[PDB]
Amino acid sequence: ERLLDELTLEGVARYMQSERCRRVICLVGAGISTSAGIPDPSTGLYDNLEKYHLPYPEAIFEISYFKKHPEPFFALAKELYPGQFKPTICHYFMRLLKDKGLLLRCYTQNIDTLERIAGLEQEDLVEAHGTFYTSHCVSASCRHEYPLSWMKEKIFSEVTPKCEDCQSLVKPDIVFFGESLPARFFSCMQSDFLKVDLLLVMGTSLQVQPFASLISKAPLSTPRLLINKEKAGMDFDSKKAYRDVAWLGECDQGCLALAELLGWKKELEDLVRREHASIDAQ
Ligand SMILES: [Zn+2]
Repeated sequence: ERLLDELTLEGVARYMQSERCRRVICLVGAGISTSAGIPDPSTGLYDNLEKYHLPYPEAIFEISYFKKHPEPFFALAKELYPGQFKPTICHYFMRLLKDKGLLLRCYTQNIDTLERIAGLEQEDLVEAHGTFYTSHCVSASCRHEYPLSWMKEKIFSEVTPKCEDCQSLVKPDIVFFGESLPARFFSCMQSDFLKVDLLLVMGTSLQVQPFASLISKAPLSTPRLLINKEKAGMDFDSKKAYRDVAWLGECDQGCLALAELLGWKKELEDLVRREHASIDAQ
Protein backbone atom coordinates (compact mmCIF):
# COMPACT_ATOMS: atom_id res chain seq x y z
CA GLU A 1 0.00 0.00 0.00
CA ARG A 2 2.56 2.54 1.29
CA LEU A 3 4.37 3.89 -1.77
CA LEU A 4 7.26 4.91 0.54
CA ASP A 5 9.69 2.33 2.01
CA GLU A 6 9.74 4.28 5.25
CA LEU A 7 8.71 7.74 6.40
CA THR A 8 12.18 9.23 5.96
CA LEU A 9 14.01 11.45 3.51
CA GLU A 10 15.73 8.25 2.31
CA GLY A 11 12.43 6.57 1.45
CA VAL A 12 11.29 9.68 -0.41
CA ALA A 13 14.54 9.60 -2.42
CA ARG A 14 14.21 5.88 -3.25
CA TYR A 15 10.61 6.50 -4.31
CA MET A 16 11.77 9.37 -6.52
CA GLN A 17 13.88 6.81 -8.40
CA SER A 18 11.05 4.34 -8.99
CA GLU A 19 9.42 4.22 -12.42
CA ARG A 20 6.14 5.43 -10.86
CA CYS A 21 7.50 8.86 -9.76
CA ARG A 22 7.00 10.78 -12.99
CA ARG A 23 5.06 13.88 -11.94
CA VAL A 24 6.20 16.18 -9.13
CA ILE A 25 4.51 19.33 -7.83
CA CYS A 26 6.44 21.78 -5.65
CA LEU A 27 4.48 23.99 -3.24
CA VAL A 28 6.69 26.75 -1.91
CA GLY A 29 6.45 29.75 0.39
CA ALA A 30 8.49 32.52 1.97
CA GLY A 31 10.89 30.07 3.63
CA ILE A 32 12.60 29.21 0.35
CA SER A 33 13.66 32.85 -0.16
CA THR A 34 14.80 33.94 3.32
CA SER A 35 18.39 32.85 2.68
CA ALA A 36 18.29 35.10 -0.41
CA GLY A 37 17.50 38.12 1.76
CA ILE A 38 13.83 38.37 0.78
CA PRO A 39 11.73 39.00 3.91
CA ASP A 40 8.44 37.49 5.15
CA PRO A 41 4.65 37.16 8.27
CA SER A 42 5.33 38.52 11.78
CA THR A 43 8.67 39.89 10.52
CA GLY A 44 7.75 43.41 11.68
CA LEU A 45 6.82 44.86 8.26
CA TYR A 46 3.63 46.51 9.52
CA ASP A 47 5.35 47.69 12.73
CA ASN A 48 7.53 50.40 11.18
CA LEU A 49 5.00 52.28 9.02
CA GLU A 50 4.24 55.31 11.25
CA LYS A 51 6.07 57.72 8.91
CA TYR A 52 3.58 56.89 6.15
CA HIS A 53 0.71 58.06 8.41
CA LEU A 54 -1.66 55.34 7.11
CA PRO A 55 -5.28 54.97 8.33
CA TYR A 56 -4.33 51.44 9.47
CA PRO A 57 -1.01 49.64 8.92
CA GLU A 58 -2.26 47.12 6.33
CA ALA A 59 -3.58 49.91 4.07
CA ILE A 60 -0.09 49.98 2.50
CA PHE A 61 -0.98 46.71 0.66
CA GLU A 62 -4.72 47.34 0.09
CA ILE A 63 -5.82 47.88 -3.51
CA SER A 64 -8.30 50.70 -2.93
CA TYR A 65 -5.91 52.66 -0.73
CA PHE A 66 -2.97 52.02 -3.08
CA LYS A 67 -4.86 53.39 -6.08
CA LYS A 68 -5.35 56.65 -4.11
CA HIS A 69 -1.99 56.91 -2.31
CA PRO A 70 0.56 54.67 -4.05
CA GLU A 71 3.62 56.43 -2.58
CA PRO A 72 3.90 54.51 0.74
CA PHE A 73 3.87 51.19 -1.14
CA PHE A 74 6.60 52.26 -3.58
CA ALA A 75 8.72 53.86 -0.85
CA LEU A 76 8.41 50.66 1.16
CA ALA A 77 9.34 48.64 -1.92
CA LYS A 78 12.55 50.66 -2.43
CA GLU A 79 13.46 50.26 1.26
CA LEU A 80 12.94 46.48 1.32
CA TYR A 81 14.08 45.61 -2.09
CA PRO A 82 17.21 43.48 -2.10
CA GLY A 83 20.50 44.51 -3.61
CA GLN A 84 20.54 41.41 -5.79
CA PHE A 85 18.17 38.64 -6.88
CA LYS A 86 20.05 35.37 -6.52
CA PRO A 87 17.90 32.22 -6.27
CA THR A 88 18.68 29.78 -3.44
CA ILE A 89 19.83 26.16 -3.40
CA CYS A 90 16.17 25.34 -3.02
CA HIS A 91 15.25 27.34 -6.14
CA TYR A 92 17.93 25.54 -8.18
CA PHE A 93 16.86 22.17 -6.81
CA MET A 94 13.52 22.85 -8.50
CA ARG A 95 15.22 23.70 -11.78
CA LEU A 96 16.90 20.26 -11.69
CA LEU A 97 13.42 18.74 -11.48
CA LYS A 98 12.46 20.77 -14.55
CA ASP A 99 15.64 19.77 -16.37
CA LYS A 100 15.02 16.06 -15.71
CA GLY A 101 11.38 16.06 -16.79
CA LEU A 102 10.04 15.64 -13.24
CA LEU A 103 8.46 19.06 -12.63
CA LEU A 104 4.75 19.19 -13.34
CA ARG A 105 4.42 22.51 -11.39
CA CYS A 106 5.83 24.84 -8.82
CA TYR A 107 3.01 26.58 -6.98
CA THR A 108 4.56 29.56 -5.22
CA GLN A 109 3.32 32.07 -2.65
CA ASN A 110 6.32 34.32 -3.33
CA ILE A 111 6.37 37.45 -5.47
CA ASP A 112 10.18 37.85 -5.74
CA THR A 113 10.58 36.15 -9.20
CA LEU A 114 13.49 33.95 -8.04
CA GLU A 115 11.83 30.86 -9.56
CA ARG A 116 11.93 32.57 -12.96
CA ILE A 117 15.48 33.78 -12.39
CA ALA A 118 16.43 30.21 -11.52
CA GLY A 119 15.11 29.01 -14.90
CA LEU A 120 11.46 27.97 -14.39
CA GLU A 121 9.16 29.18 -17.17
CA GLN A 122 5.53 30.29 -17.08
CA GLU A 123 4.18 26.83 -17.94
CA ASP A 124 6.12 25.52 -14.91
CA LEU A 125 4.79 28.20 -12.53
CA VAL A 126 1.65 29.09 -10.64
CA GLU A 127 2.39 32.43 -8.97
CA ALA A 128 -0.44 32.18 -6.46
CA HIS A 129 0.16 35.69 -5.07
CA GLY A 130 1.12 37.18 -8.41
CA THR A 131 4.57 38.61 -9.12
CA PHE A 132 6.71 41.72 -9.63
CA TYR A 133 7.85 40.10 -12.91
CA THR A 134 5.36 42.23 -14.86
CA SER A 135 3.29 45.31 -14.06
CA HIS A 136 0.25 46.90 -15.68
CA CYS A 137 -1.41 50.26 -16.08
CA VAL A 138 -4.42 50.24 -13.76
CA SER A 139 -6.76 51.85 -16.33
CA ALA A 140 -9.15 49.20 -17.67
CA SER A 141 -9.18 50.55 -21.24
CA CYS A 142 -5.36 50.54 -21.35
CA ARG A 143 -3.64 47.92 -19.12
CA HIS A 144 -0.29 48.60 -20.84
CA GLU A 145 2.30 46.11 -19.59
CA TYR A 146 5.71 47.01 -18.17
CA PRO A 147 8.65 44.68 -17.46
CA LEU A 148 10.56 44.34 -14.20
CA SER A 149 13.48 46.45 -15.42
CA TRP A 150 11.07 49.34 -15.93
CA MET A 151 9.29 48.95 -12.59
CA LYS A 152 12.63 48.49 -10.80
CA GLU A 153 14.06 51.76 -12.11
CA LYS A 154 10.88 53.61 -11.15
CA ILE A 155 11.03 52.25 -7.60
CA PHE A 156 14.74 52.83 -7.13
CA SER A 157 14.53 56.38 -8.53
CA GLU A 158 11.48 57.23 -6.32
CA VAL A 159 9.38 58.20 -9.35
CA THR A 160 5.79 57.04 -8.95
CA PRO A 161 5.33 54.75 -11.98
CA LYS A 162 2.90 56.26 -14.48
CA CYS A 163 1.74 54.78 -17.77
CA GLU A 164 3.59 56.20 -20.79
CA ASP A 165 0.37 56.13 -22.84
CA CYS A 166 -2.29 57.42 -20.45
CA GLN A 167 -0.46 58.63 -17.28
CA SER A 168 -2.53 56.31 -15.07
CA LEU A 169 -0.85 54.53 -12.17
CA VAL A 170 1.11 51.37 -12.97
CA LYS A 171 0.90 48.54 -10.42
CA PRO A 172 3.07 45.40 -10.10
CA ASP A 173 1.12 42.24 -10.85
CA ILE A 174 1.12 41.18 -7.20
CA VAL A 175 -2.12 40.37 -5.37
CA PHE A 176 -2.94 43.28 -3.08
CA PHE A 177 -5.36 42.90 -0.20
CA GLY A 178 -8.80 43.26 -1.71
CA GLU A 179 -7.83 41.55 -4.97
CA SER A 180 -8.55 37.98 -5.93
CA LEU A 181 -5.98 35.29 -6.60
CA PRO A 182 -5.04 34.89 -10.27
CA ALA A 183 -7.28 32.84 -12.53
CA ARG A 184 -4.25 30.67 -13.31
CA PHE A 185 -4.30 29.45 -9.70
CA PHE A 186 -7.89 28.18 -9.82
CA SER A 187 -7.74 26.82 -13.37
CA CYS A 188 -4.48 24.87 -12.92
CA MET A 189 -5.53 23.40 -9.55
CA GLN A 190 -8.56 21.77 -11.16
CA SER A 191 -6.47 19.04 -12.83
CA ASP A 192 -2.78 19.40 -11.78
CA PHE A 193 -3.20 17.18 -8.70
CA LEU A 194 -5.41 14.48 -10.22
CA LYS A 195 -2.34 12.41 -11.20
CA VAL A 196 0.71 13.79 -9.37
CA ASP A 197 3.25 11.27 -8.03
CA LEU A 198 4.94 13.42 -5.36
CA LEU A 199 4.26 16.63 -3.47
CA LEU A 200 7.33 18.59 -2.32
CA VAL A 201 6.31 21.30 0.19
CA MET A 202 9.08 23.72 1.10
CA GLY A 203 9.28 26.89 3.19
CA THR A 204 5.57 27.05 4.08
CA SER A 205 3.65 26.06 7.21
CA LEU A 206 0.42 25.72 5.15
CA GLN A 207 -1.40 28.30 7.28
CA VAL A 208 -2.71 30.24 4.25
CA GLN A 209 -5.80 29.21 2.31
CA PRO A 210 -6.70 28.26 -0.41
CA PHE A 211 -3.01 27.52 -1.07
CA ALA A 212 -2.73 25.11 1.86
CA SER A 213 -5.65 23.02 0.59
CA LEU A 214 -3.66 22.08 -2.53
CA ILE A 215 -1.95 19.24 -0.65
CA SER A 216 -5.30 17.48 -0.07
CA LYS A 217 -6.02 17.45 -3.82
CA ALA A 218 -3.37 14.83 -4.62
CA PRO A 219 -4.24 11.11 -4.64
CA LEU A 220 -4.32 9.53 -1.21
CA SER A 221 -1.32 7.35 -2.16
CA THR A 222 0.89 10.25 -3.30
CA PRO A 223 3.79 10.78 -0.88
CA ARG A 224 4.28 14.26 0.54
CA LEU A 225 7.56 15.72 1.84
CA LEU A 226 7.69 18.87 3.98
CA ILE A 227 10.94 20.83 4.28
CA ASN A 228 10.27 23.55 6.81
CA LYS A 229 11.26 24.99 10.16
CA GLU A 230 8.19 23.35 11.77
CA LYS A 231 5.85 20.43 11.22
CA ALA A 232 2.37 21.39 10.11
CA GLY A 233 -0.48 20.32 7.88
CA MET A 234 0.21 16.58 7.45
CA ASP A 235 0.10 13.27 9.34
CA PHE A 236 3.74 12.59 10.16
CA ASP A 237 3.35 10.95 13.54
CA SER A 238 0.01 9.28 14.30
CA LYS A 239 -0.62 5.54 14.20
CA LYS A 240 -2.08 6.08 10.71
CA ALA A 241 0.96 7.91 9.30
CA TYR A 242 1.82 6.27 5.97
CA ARG A 243 3.01 8.77 3.36
CA ASP A 244 4.05 12.10 4.93
CA VAL A 245 7.64 12.96 5.87
CA ALA A 246 8.97 16.03 7.69
CA TRP A 247 12.51 17.38 7.48
CA LEU A 248 12.91 20.20 10.00
CA GLY A 249 15.37 22.99 9.28
CA GLU A 250 16.29 25.52 6.64
CA CYS A 251 15.05 24.85 3.10
CA ASP A 252 18.52 25.05 1.53
CA GLN A 253 20.06 22.38 3.77
CA GLY A 254 17.05 20.11 3.30
CA CYS A 255 17.32 20.30 -0.49
CA LEU A 256 21.06 19.58 -0.34
CA ALA A 257 20.36 16.48 1.74
CA LEU A 258 17.67 15.28 -0.67
CA ALA A 259 20.00 16.04 -3.60
CA GLU A 260 22.80 13.90 -2.12
CA LEU A 261 20.48 10.92 -1.69
CA LEU A 262 19.55 11.09 -5.39
CA GLY A 263 23.15 11.56 -6.56
CA TRP A 264 22.22 15.08 -7.71
CA LYS A 265 24.37 17.08 -5.30
CA LYS A 266 27.36 17.74 -7.53
CA GLU A 267 25.07 18.73 -10.41
CA LEU A 268 23.09 21.05 -8.08
CA GLU A 269 25.93 22.87 -6.33
CA ASP A 270 27.67 23.34 -9.68
CA LEU A 271 24.51 25.04 -10.94
CA VAL A 272 24.46 27.35 -7.91
CA ARG A 273 28.01 28.76 -7.87
CA ARG A 274 27.78 29.10 -11.66
CA GLU A 275 24.49 31.00 -11.76
CA HIS A 276 25.42 33.15 -8.75
CA ALA A 277 28.62 34.14 -10.55
CA SER A 278 26.71 35.18 -13.69
CA ILE A 279 24.47 37.35 -11.52
CA ASP A 280 27.39 39.08 -9.77
CA ALA A 281 28.88 39.83 -13.19
CA GLN A 282 25.69 41.69 -14.16
ZN1 LIG B 1 -2.22 53.21 -19.41
